[PDB]
Amino acid sequence: TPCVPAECFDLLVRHCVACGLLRTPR
Repeated sequence: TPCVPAECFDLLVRHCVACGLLRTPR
């Protein structure tokens, strides 16, 4: 039961966060 396509697991904060945390990926 990990994060979700919406939020990705970041190492900085060690948890799920809005994948990218920015507008438009690349």
